[PDB]
Amino acid sequence: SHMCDAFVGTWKLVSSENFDDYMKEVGVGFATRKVAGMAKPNMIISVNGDVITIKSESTFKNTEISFILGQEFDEVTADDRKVKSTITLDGGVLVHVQKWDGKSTTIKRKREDDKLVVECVMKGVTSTRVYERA
Ligand SMILES: O=C(O)CCn1nnc(-c2cc(Cl)cc(Cl)c2)n1
Repeated sequence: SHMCDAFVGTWKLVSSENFDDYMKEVGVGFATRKVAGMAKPNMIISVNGDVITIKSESTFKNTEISFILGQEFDEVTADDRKVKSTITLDGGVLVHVQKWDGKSTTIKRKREDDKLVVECVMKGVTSTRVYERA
């Protein structure tokens, strides 16, 4: 109850740093990187009971995940990886781990001031994506 209150809402991407390099490290191909990197998605976060839903709506590829914290699920990513995901809350940060093909990437979502800051890590490469309220 009230676990993700400050995440709930509709958010719009306003800045990105190092996302191309993050995608390269993940293994995303050229054409997907170029088109995906243009997108300015809206991220829509909602909670109903124990179920959290995160939607991403963009000109590249709409996605939607629903999950319970700590409970692994199947996810098809925007770049079409078939991953096994687990999302937990760690000290007020949503921590999303994706596993596929013996690889792993972690996406952290945090509230900072009036922004939602998304940090994506693959090995030594980090990308920071900043969202504001839509
Ligand atoms: O939500 C955000 O801004 C960042 C979290 N995030 N959402 N989508 C992706 C993504 C998309 C593509 Cl096409 C490739 C790869 Cl490796 C990751 N990462």
